[PDB]
Amino acid sequence: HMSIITDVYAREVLDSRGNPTLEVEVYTESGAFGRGMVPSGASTGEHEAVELRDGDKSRYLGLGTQKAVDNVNNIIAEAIIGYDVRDQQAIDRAMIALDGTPNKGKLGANAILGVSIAVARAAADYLEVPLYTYLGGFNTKVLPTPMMNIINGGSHSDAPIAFQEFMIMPVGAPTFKEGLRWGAEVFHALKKILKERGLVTAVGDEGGFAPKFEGTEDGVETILKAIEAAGYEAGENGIMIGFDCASSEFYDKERKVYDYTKFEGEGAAVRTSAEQVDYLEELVNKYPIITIEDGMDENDWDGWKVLTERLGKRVQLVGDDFFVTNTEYLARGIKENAANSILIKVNQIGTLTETFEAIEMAKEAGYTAVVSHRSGETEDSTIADIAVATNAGQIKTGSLSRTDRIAKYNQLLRIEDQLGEVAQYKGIKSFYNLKK
Amino acid sequence: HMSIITDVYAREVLDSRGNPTLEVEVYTESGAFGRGMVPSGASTGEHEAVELRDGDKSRYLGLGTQKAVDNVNNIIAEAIIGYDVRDQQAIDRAMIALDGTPNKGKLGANAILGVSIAVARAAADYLEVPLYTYLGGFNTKVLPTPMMNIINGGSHSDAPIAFQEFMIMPVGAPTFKEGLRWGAEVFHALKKILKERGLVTAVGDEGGFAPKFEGTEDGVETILKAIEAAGYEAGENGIMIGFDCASSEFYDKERKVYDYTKFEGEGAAVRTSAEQVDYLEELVNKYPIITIEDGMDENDWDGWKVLTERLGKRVQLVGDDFFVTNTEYLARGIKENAANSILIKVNQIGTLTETFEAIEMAKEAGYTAVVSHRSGETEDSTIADIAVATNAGQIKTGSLSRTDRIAKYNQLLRIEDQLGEVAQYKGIKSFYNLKK
Repeated sequence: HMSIITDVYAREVLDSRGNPTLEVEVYTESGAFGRGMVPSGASTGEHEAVELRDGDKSRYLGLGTQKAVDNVNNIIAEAIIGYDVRDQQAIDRAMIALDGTPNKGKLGANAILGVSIAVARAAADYLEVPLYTYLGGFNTKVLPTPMMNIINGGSHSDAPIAFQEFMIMPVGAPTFKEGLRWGAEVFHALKKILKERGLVTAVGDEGGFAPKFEGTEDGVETILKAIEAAGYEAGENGIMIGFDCASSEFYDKERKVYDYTKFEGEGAAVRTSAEQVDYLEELVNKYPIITIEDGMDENDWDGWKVLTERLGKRVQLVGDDFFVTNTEYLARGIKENAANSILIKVNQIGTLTETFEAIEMAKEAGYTAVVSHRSGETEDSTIADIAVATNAGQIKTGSLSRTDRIAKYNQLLRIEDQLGEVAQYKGIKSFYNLKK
Repeated sequence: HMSIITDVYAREVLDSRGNPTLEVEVYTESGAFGRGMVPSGASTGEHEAVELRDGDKSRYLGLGTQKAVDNVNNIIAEAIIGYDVRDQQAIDRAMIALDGTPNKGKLGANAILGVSIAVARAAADYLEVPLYTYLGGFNTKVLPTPMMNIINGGSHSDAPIAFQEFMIMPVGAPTFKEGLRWGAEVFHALKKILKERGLVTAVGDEGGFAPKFEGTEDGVETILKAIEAAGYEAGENGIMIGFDCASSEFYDKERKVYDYTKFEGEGAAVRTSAEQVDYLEELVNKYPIITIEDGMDENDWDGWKVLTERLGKRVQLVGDDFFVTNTEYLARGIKENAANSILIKVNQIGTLTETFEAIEMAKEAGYTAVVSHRSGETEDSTIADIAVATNAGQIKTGSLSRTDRIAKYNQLLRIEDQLGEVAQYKGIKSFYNLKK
């Protein structure tokens, strides 16, 4: 019978921005095909995947991938035989299982995830259901409600922007083609203002700017005066704002304190979780905002034991690296009731089956799981299309400018080129943690 | 190359108390063998991984488990297809990373432990050696001492005993072939005095009697006075004393109060993070308490920064359902240093591979790791193979008067009779929390 996956392998090249990669392929006895791959990068001492490089200095600083690929290669294949192409979930599990290290450090979760996404495109020329519809069944009409960081700060930056990011959620628009219009183009009106101001207009690595203001409090006036000048009102009338007032980045572990001299000048504020809270609550009165991301720190679980009676029913607090996507920190998170939202990043979990599992376990409880990026994207769509796999809520898939981001945002309306009138989504009324 | 797990088969079963649980058989090309069945019973509020229950009336009550093996049958086996039977690292991590859910609810923590036990026997049904001597290497030779459920309290009786059990070690016996009996000749001397006083001699689910002792006096004190009358001497030259506490159940969550009235009657008291050890400090000087167990609540963190510094240099603080075995809670209790032994419960940690990793990591943190009972247990010897495998100095093996406890020694003494000479011995010098 022609349904079998017969042979599996991976190859040796560079990712976008040009650092080495670990890249994976799927084929069938029927002749149907798919490549599958990953975002690039991780930390240490925290529950993510493991990044593995044979340190031989002759090429690209010694950051070559060959340790993994010449381990991985014929080690994946000897597990994966006697299966269909629709045997996705058995395949996904079987390669984490084959790695058999608790930290996913023999194959790397980034090789396992490679075959996972590769099988999730390979029945399409055989069943005639794509990707998300293949995974989830017939429900999957729904383009997600989106968000982006066009205004960077934090760990990645030359800017004063001590928030790790200034963000928008273009929620207040009844069709995805009306979130992707009312203020993403307005980044070029910002470019005209930056040129008039005499500032630089080089892009940040998400596709946005790290704009060189005299301080981060001018970007606070910029967006809600730009939308006022666009002829529309800073409420449900178009768009709502997010921040990443980056708790884990301004937190000092030794002093137990959020101190902004991490990013800012000689006079910058020193705040424990209690000064940080007795500051932060006001942002729903001030000039309105709907969201913050990494609202309290990865170590500052006590800061999350502050935040519920204080901000909890006023703002969406996205636990981003506060959870590092992970189902273990999330499963602690909901029992301790730490945050009210989570960011979900595919190599911080390690298979399609684990990514949809985290999103569904969050959806049956009510935690707003935003399926999402890392700064390193690849020549793939699939990190975005997991947002269609259940209709859940919301997505964070990078800035509207980069080719490796357009490889998702093109898909997020090329689906609508086939679906047309069949597409629908939830609006501002998508924050299934808020307005109850 | 007759080396392979060709097929493995979960099978439906009853358990003790007269309900159901899960069992497994590994078959092979060689006709070689590996059954696995599990210890039964679990706890709540603090994490334990899933046991599965159903709406069925046909295979017992609705606590019934035909269910798990009404559907799990075709799942677990294929993740291990074409594998060598040995590699329990790459094979339990494979069945763990076949469930993948954070609470292990797809397969169930009874299922992954069942196939883990099956694969363990099957791995020496290849390696030919006496399997416990695989689990620890050949050097399964540094002999542990018992501690046990000598006097009743908690769930099992009318009796006013808020202590989860009182405890001792036999300490004066120069070799374990006496040292087991020199903790057990005690028990028949006690039982004769129970008949004479008119106390009951029927046994509970925990294999001790259901007596009616009054708090800390005559029930334990008959096992003071015996180690004088029996010709043994008043301490280490003899038997030495200890307590265990139902702390996280008698710790009232509204009053922040230890209140004994759940398990005691009208003689009960009222205490906090403080006054619990303003009481217990006066006691270890008075009864020779070489051990206290589970003394303080899960969330009473100062309760452990009290008991582990207000007394714990004179006492082994065994954490138990403070820890619930879980490696995450154990890592917090290591980092904050909240106990100086851990009671380990096999089904609180989901597989023999994760039981072995938990026990190894526990001695690397310097804790006496103490493997221990649940409430109903099935006649597979493999959790007794964990005794000879571990080479430490202590086990909470259980009272020598019920069939689930007796069944360990049909393995340990028949292993011992194969070797004779191999032992290095402890008795009292049995801790890594004393004589520093």
